[PDB]
Amino acid sequence: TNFTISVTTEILPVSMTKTSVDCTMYICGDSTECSNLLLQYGSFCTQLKRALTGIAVEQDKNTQEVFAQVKQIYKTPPIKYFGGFNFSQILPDPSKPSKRSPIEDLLFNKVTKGLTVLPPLLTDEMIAQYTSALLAGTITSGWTFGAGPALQIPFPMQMAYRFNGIGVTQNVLYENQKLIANQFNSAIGKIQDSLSSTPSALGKLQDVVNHNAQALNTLVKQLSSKFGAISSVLNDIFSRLDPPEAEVQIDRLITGRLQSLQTYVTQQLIRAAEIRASANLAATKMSECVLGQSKRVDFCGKGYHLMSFPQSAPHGVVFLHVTYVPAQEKNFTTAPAICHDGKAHFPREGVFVSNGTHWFVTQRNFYEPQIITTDNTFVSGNCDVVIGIVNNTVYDPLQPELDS
Amino acid sequence: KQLSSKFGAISSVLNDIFSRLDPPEAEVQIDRLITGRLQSLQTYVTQQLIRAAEIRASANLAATKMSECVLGQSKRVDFCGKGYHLMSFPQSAPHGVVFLHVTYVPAQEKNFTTAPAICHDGKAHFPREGVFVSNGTHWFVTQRNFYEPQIITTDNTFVSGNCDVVIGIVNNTVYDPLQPELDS
Amino acid sequence: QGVNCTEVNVFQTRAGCLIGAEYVNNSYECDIPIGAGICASYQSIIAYTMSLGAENSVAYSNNSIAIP
Ligand SMILES: *[C@@H]1O[C@H](CO)[C@@H](O[C@@H]2O[C@H](CO)[C@@H](O)[C@H](O)[C@H]2NC(C)=O)[C@H](O)[C@H]1NC(C)=O
Ligand SMILES: *[C@@H]1O[C@H](CO)[C@@H](O[C@@H]2O[C@H](CO)[C@@H](O)[C@H](O)[C@H]2NC(C)=O)[C@H](O)[C@H]1NC(C)=O
Ligand SMILES: *[C@@H]1O[C@H](CO)[C@@H](O[C@@H]2O[C@H](CO)[C@@H](O)[C@H](O)[C@H]2NC(C)=O)[C@H](O)[C@H]1NC(C)=O
Ligand SMILES: *[C@@H]1O[C@H](CO)[C@@H](O[C@@H]2O[C@H](CO)[C@@H](O)[C@H](O)[C@H]2NC(C)=O)[C@H](O)[C@H]1NC(C)=O
Ligand SMILES: *[C@@H]1O[C@H](CO)[C@@H](O[C@@H]2O[C@H](CO)[C@@H](O)[C@H](O)[C@H]2NC(C)=O)[C@H](O)[C@H]1NC(C)=O
Ligand SMILES: *[C@@H]1O[C@H](CO)[C@@H](O[C@@H]2O[C@H](CO)[C@@H](O)[C@H](O)[C@H]2NC(C)=O)[C@H](O)[C@H]1NC(C)=O
Ligand SMILES: *[C@@H]1O[C@H](CO)[C@@H](O)[C@H](O)[C@H]1NC(C)=O
Ligand SMILES: *[C@@H]1O[C@H](CO)[C@@H](O)[C@H](O)[C@H]1NC(C)=O
Ligand SMILES: *[C@@H]1O[C@H](CO)[C@@H](O)[C@H](O)[C@H]1NC(C)=O
Ligand SMILES: *[C@@H]1O[C@H](CO)[C@@H](O)[C@H](O)[C@H]1NC(C)=O
Ligand SMILES: *[C@@H]1O[C@H](CO)[C@@H](O)[C@H](O)[C@H]1NC(C)=O
Repeated sequence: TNFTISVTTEILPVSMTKTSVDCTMYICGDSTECSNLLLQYGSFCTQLKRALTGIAVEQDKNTQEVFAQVKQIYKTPPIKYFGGFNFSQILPDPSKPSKRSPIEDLLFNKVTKGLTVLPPLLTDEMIAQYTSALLAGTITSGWTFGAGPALQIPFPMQMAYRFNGIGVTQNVLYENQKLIANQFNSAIGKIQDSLSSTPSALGKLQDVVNHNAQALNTLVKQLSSKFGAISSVLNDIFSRLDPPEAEVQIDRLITGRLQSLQTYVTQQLIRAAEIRASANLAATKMSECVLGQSKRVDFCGKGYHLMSFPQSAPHGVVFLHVTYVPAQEKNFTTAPAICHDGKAHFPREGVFVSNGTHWFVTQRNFYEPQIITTDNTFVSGNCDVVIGIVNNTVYDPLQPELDS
Repeated sequence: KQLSSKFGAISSVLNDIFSRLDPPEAEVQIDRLITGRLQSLQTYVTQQLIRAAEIRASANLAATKMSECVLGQSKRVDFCGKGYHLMSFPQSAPHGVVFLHVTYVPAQEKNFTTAPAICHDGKAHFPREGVFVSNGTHWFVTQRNFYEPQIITTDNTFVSGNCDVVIGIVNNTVYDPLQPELDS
Repeated sequence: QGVNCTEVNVFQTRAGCLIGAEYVNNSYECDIPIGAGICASYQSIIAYTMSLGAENSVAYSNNSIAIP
């Protein structure tokens, strides 16, 4: 008999920090004899550089694909009226120098020798611009901007379209539009308070960053390993021991360093594969339930999904799924059909329910009694083949017109 | 090209090492070459497994598209084609598959005026599947994907409640086909 | 990458200073990505900010539609 508006957060990483490493610098550095001895091992350094460049350009490609789903940059209208609804939390704040919404500011504040970190091609400002354009497109065009040219549409009309797509009639929308807007605003405030109060909400990107930092720290600390030598430094071995055994010791040290580097490269490769899978999942969610209505159940949100608002996150994407949840159920008596004048009547889209003495037809998601008539029901055969039918009269809408 | 490497030895050919070096240390040199080439082979195998996993994921996605929007109709937006997907034609490719997607793209939009409902005789009329549009003088109902104006009729509209609770309604009459039928 | 050329057509970016390519205030479609939001292309070689797309502000109204 009632319903509530609930908002949930789903976090999916899309990319990590790009890493570039030089083999000859990381292994030994500024030793000419080490560089000469490293040339006889083949093209291991070239293969590692090729793999690192490939995973870097793959990261850039999926980062561009997950965000730049449209080629038109839309802007919000100056009038911030949407039939009583409030969207100040998701829309960017013009007072902020970075043109970032306070939600994005909260997410940014809540996230804290050969190897180097290459800056991403897609930085924060145009990612925020892309998210703002997507929000404008989904707030002013619905799903029309994602399927072609943008078409202007009022927000209550889009809400009615989404309700009819999910299986709810448009009667309950205009009767409780203010109630729906107030519930949505209260849910937005509650989820904002929960996000500001819970430090573990953004834990996925936190553990991704922690894993990347731990891998970098392990790669750095592996350089201080003796690996069967007298010391982890090479100049002491070069200037202390005789070259016949010093060459063997340096060979063992550099092959241990190469094995450690190969292990780090393999770990980075499998982590990049996992991040690519997560980014593919995020892109499928983007295509399904952001720029349109998704009929899937419990795919990108618990309950009857309505829409989601993508939010910019550091090295990730955060969705604000808004769902439809029924509430305040009531007990009623149902019948498979209605037998009238020896004929069986079946509902076109409703269900026959009774409160104890009268029969009515109601929707499958909301309670709305109506008189059983010929417009909403169809006749197919007599009323004895079915089991469990009851007897109830059917009112003819057209009968009183010619009765007088 | 990895076969040309020496791995710290004096030659890249094991025959030269066997015929030119004393066997007590030639065995150690051959073992070093064996373990270096084993490490190279292990690196190649790991790269092959990573590439095979990526290609397996891509082929799983391709088979999902095959099952979804080739053998039937998919309501997913921009999954296997930009816009409203209609169908796709699979074509054979060397070590791959090429999809010939066919999609529905609207064009040539026109400005029109809408109302949430129509208040007739103190009752609110809502469209069952269409939407009320106005060209300036009269109001018409049409589908959400094409411009097909029609006369307002109780057949395609349902009445539920009054118009005193809705916001932004306009006043217009609703044509009933039964009235001219009973008039004659 | 990350090395300042002041202690070695100069345009200093976040990734580093570019040598041989002049900076252009006008923005076009990106061809060769570089990083940090600035990429170069060949037209001579020039460097410019990446273009997200054509600006299109839809006129949102409380009672207006654009039916196809
Ligand atoms: C459905 O539930 C909502 C709240 O979940 C009810 O709205 C409340 O109504 C009472 C009195 O009508 C007010 O005092 C509350 O402030 C309202 N709450 C909110 C959040 O607006 C609504 O009345 C319920 N409807 C039915 C038919 O039970
Ligand atoms: C939408 O919500 C925002 C905040 O979420 C409201 O802004 C608040 O307005 C009151 C009264 O004007 C101030 O006391 C608060 O300080 C404001 N909040 C913030 C964070 O600045 C806003 O009034 C709501 N309604 C509209 C139409 O925007
Ligand atoms: C079941 O619902 C029907 C519909 O509201 C009820 O019928 C109405 O009951 C009220 C008083 O309870 C009367 O004033 C109306 O005249 C009745 N309507 C009609 C069309 O007769 C019915 O009472 C409900 N039954 C129970 C057990 O709650
Ligand atoms: C619904 O109405 C039908 C027809 O009036 C009832 O069927 C009759 O039931 C009586 C006894 O209940 C039998 O003697 C007749 O032979 C039945 N006639 C037919 C044509 O089947 C039916 O019982 C009624 N259902 C209920 C629950 O009262
Ligand atoms: C809006 O549409 C209606 C119906 O198509 C137009 O009404 C017709 O206009 C033509 C053009 O002069 C007349 O020949 C018809 O007799 C009109 N029909 C009726 C029932 O009045 C109307 O002119 C259109 N308005 C605008 C501004 O385009
Ligand atoms: C649509 O028509 C109804 C009546 O035909 C209008 O309702 C009247 O509005 C005036 C002024 O707003 C009141 O003085 C009357 O008491 C109302 N009558 C009734 C029966 O409600 C309504 O205002 C009209 N709406 C529009 C948009 O023109
Ligand atoms: C409906 O009735 C059953 C048993 O008769 C009871 O367990 C259930 O709680 C009732 N539902 C409601 C909403 O009260
Ligand atoms: C429901 O099941 C009970 C026991 O199985 C049976 O007595 C009753 O007739 C059934 N009612 C209907 C409507 O099928
Ligand atoms: C509709 O009107 C708005 C402003 O009134 C205008 O910007 C837009 O181009 C118009 N659309 C068409 C299709 O003419
Ligand atoms: C390089 O150094 C100069 C002055 O030493 C400074 O102005 C410039 O900002 C530096 N480049 C970068 C990228 O910081
Ligand atoms: C649109 O109409 C509603 C009421 O129908 C009104 O509250 C709102 O301010 C209007 N918007 C504009 C931009 O005129």
